[PDB]
Amino acid sequence: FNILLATDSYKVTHYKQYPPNTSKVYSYFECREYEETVFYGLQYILNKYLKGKVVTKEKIQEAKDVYKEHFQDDVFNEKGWNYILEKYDGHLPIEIKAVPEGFVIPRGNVLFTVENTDPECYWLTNWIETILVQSWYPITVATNSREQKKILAKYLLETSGNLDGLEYKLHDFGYRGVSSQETAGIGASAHLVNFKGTDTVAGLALIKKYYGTKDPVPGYSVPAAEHSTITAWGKDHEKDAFEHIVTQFSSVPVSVVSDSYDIYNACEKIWGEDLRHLIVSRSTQAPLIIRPDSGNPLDTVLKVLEILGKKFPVTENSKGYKLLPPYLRVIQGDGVDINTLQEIVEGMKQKMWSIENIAFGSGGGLLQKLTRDLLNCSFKCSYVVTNGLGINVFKDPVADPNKRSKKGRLSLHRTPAGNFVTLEEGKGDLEEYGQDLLHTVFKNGKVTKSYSFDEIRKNAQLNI
Amino acid sequence: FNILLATDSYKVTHYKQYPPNTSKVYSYFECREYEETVFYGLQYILNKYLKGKVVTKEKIQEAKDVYKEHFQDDVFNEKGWNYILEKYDGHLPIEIKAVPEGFVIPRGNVLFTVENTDPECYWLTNWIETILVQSWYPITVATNSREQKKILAKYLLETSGNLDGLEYKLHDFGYRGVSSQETAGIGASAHLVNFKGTDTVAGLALIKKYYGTKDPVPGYSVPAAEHSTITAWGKDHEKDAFEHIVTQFSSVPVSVVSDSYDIYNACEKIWGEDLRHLIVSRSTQAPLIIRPDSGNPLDTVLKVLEILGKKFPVTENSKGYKLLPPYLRVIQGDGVDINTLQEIVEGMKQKMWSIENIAFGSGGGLLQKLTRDLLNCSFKCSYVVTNGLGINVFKDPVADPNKRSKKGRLSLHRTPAGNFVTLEEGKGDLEEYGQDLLHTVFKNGKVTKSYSFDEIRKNAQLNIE
Ligand SMILES: CC(C)C(=O)N1CCC(c2ccc(NC(=O)n3cc4ccncc4c3)cc2)CC1
Ligand SMILES: CC(C)C(=O)N1CCC(c2ccc(NC(=O)n3cc4ccncc4c3)cc2)CC1
Repeated sequence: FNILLATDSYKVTHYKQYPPNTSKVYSYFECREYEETVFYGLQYILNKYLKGKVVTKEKIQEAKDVYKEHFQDDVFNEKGWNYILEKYDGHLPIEIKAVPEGFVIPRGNVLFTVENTDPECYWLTNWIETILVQSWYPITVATNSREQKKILAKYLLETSGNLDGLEYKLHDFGYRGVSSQETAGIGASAHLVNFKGTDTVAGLALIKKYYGTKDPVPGYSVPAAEHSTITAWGKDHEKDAFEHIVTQFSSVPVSVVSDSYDIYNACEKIWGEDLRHLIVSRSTQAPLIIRPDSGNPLDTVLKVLEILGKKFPVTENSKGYKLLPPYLRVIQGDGVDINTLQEIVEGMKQKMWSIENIAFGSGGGLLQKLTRDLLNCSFKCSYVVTNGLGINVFKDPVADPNKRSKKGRLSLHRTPAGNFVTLEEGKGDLEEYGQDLLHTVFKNGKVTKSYSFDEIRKNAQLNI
Repeated sequence: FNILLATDSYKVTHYKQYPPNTSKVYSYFECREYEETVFYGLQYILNKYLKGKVVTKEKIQEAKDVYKEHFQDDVFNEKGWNYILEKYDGHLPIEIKAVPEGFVIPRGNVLFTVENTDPECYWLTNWIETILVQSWYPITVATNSREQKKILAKYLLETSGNLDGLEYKLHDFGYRGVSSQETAGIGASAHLVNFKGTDTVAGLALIKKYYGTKDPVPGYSVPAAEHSTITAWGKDHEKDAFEHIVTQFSSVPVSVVSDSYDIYNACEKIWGEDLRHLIVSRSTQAPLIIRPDSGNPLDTVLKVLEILGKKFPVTENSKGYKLLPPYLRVIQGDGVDINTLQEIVEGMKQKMWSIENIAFGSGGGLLQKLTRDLLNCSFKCSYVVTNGLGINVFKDPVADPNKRSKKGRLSLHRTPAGNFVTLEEGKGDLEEYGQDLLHTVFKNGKVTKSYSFDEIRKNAQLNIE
């Protein structure tokens, strides 16, 4: 990895565009204007890409040769990069202050600030915008996953007496549906801020390396079938496949995809009749989890529950909701996103089925179908010092007041009512709102403050 | 990187689930029935993750330790992985056949197939499904980028009579808007299959390392401002900022973001009056490229062109469309996706503005706002050998006929009319169609066939002339 080649091309030309004699460029990140966001992922970026010796003579030469061909011109700041290499042993003279990871903050607040610590490196602040703005992704995955946790908690509380098993109710199925191996690890780790169930193995190693947990692993899974393991037996042998799989995993929970040919026949005739003796004999710690994977998600879930309810002994909870026996559960892992999850739990509640009967698997909906526009994650310059005079800088486009940015030196505070406020124009210097909530997390090539994954999870907890 | 830890967790348990006495598991990838897709990205995956010694005693031990805690159980095929390590020096006994990269294939056709070459490794075919299915991303980016090139080509030909500059008309602005550094490189490389303009520097190194070009670089850019380089001068000094920047880059094209405070004032009064003398003196090879970045994308483009048309000399080309002077152009780099791109070029055509006046910059629309669902990229088992007997396997869910998968051994052929057909149930073995278009690209840990990036670009070319 070469940080000199890890920016938007036009940033290579910016050192020539700032006002002459600029000694300081100060910038910030916010989720402009999903009312609250989970701040997560900056520590990964700081450790993997920004800390230590990130500049070498070879990296400078490599960048110089690439940019000369890419621009068909010599515009690369070889002198500027050589200065960092010689003066600081290739360590970045930058200071980053950030809100603690896992913190849940309302939209429109400063989340982190960046500034150069050497006047010669005024151009460095925004060079690293590209790599830091990629924080949008773990922030957005963690926020969207926590918003789904709120729906699940609300319905699980209403339909049962409690929140038992909430941490396992939304399982990450997103490994194949993301854009890369690196994205799979980042996104799966962001989902693990809120839940404990994942099939995206890449998330485990990232948490272990960059954050750390008291427990050996941050996420868990159970044995499960896929269409190839059912269909490989042949169309007329679906029962044989099911019998083999549940006998192989007789003492652990086992998820079995049941829609290869006819989900309704599989539930009523195969599970409900032919193999019923192998299911009713299972332990409460080893249920069969039936997996539909096609059709209208709500209609399919309700019909599967009706079928199972007529074949297996159903009880009524203390809240008056129907409950399958403890050796039998369902997982809906097709077409699940925050909208369909809400439609399904509401549809189940209206048909008097407890949410303890169901779990959800989400792939693309959880990890891929997200963009930087969802939370309006943005990085902007708010303060510069030119000719030794500090000026409050901002954009304010005529046609879009939503794109207006903050002015001057920023700080995050607690209001008298305990809410959050971002003070602009260095107003935090007046001791009216107490102490700034942002902490220095990076300074001059070193990570100065870090958080464990257990601390992040505690910070990200729901009030409920 | 550890391939034993690079699969969906449940795949760790599948070796115990397949029918006993299974010696072959054969699977395929298709973009299930954007009528045609660009096949691109498999070569990256083969080289980075699948080739050579991918199994070591240390990787087996690390996997075993993680899975014991992840499952709270000892389900992990240690014998199976040790076998590959001992018999094959950790090289995968898999054969992958694929259509050549850059090939444009209608939907619902086999694009690649995977099978184990050793009977003991029947479980390995689908172990690597997760890693191979990630090819959905470069295929989708390249396809969606090509569909935008079709729109631009149609409108550029209609309003100007030629395709000059088409390859620089859609610039990649997506580096910050993607989910990771790895995604940035893959996605940027996929867009470069169709165009030559990028700011996502990451794509250059990926192409150089995994594909290669005769030219020193596959993508190009020009100097451009950002809001920080304009706003840093202060609100009352936007004209000074503009003046400094166009003077610094007087001999090359320069893009200047002009909406920091009031895009319309910047166009009419700053560029159009105060600094007009610095614009009209510029070379045809060094235009000023005005960049709006807010407001309704179509209304803004149209209003910017109407302002510039009243401040600068406008000509009428041979097609009857208005053309700004050659030293002045516009780039719309906000809210651009395939739908808004079509809306802007149609809107411009209705107002009699040539498409030679505009370029587009696309970020999230080009590289992030895409999912595996767009082309229904899917990997499924179609053939198995159990007790020495080959059986055609498939799924066919009652509630969704669109999720039905293909049966048996597959092959891809040219039809007599020059279209494509996927033959199922090993029917390709009859010599009724020409040669199978799928070629072996990987076998037993070796990449057996590679394509250069120049070959991929040629294969992905549009028909237009
Ligand atoms: C009370 C209990 C039964 C409960 O609610 N639990 C919550 C749910 C939990 C669970 C259920 C299923 C799966 N895996 C699958 O169904 N797979 C993994 C996949 C990955 C990718 N594509 C498809 C997949 C199918 C894992 C954990 C068991 C405990
Ligand atoms: C006829 C000529 C003028 C033409 O059509 N060309 C096609 C367009 C080409 C070009 C125009 C602009 C930019 N870059 C920018 O505007 N930047 C890069 C960014 C990256 C991320 N975010 C915001 C950005 C703003 C690069 C190349 C010049 C030649």
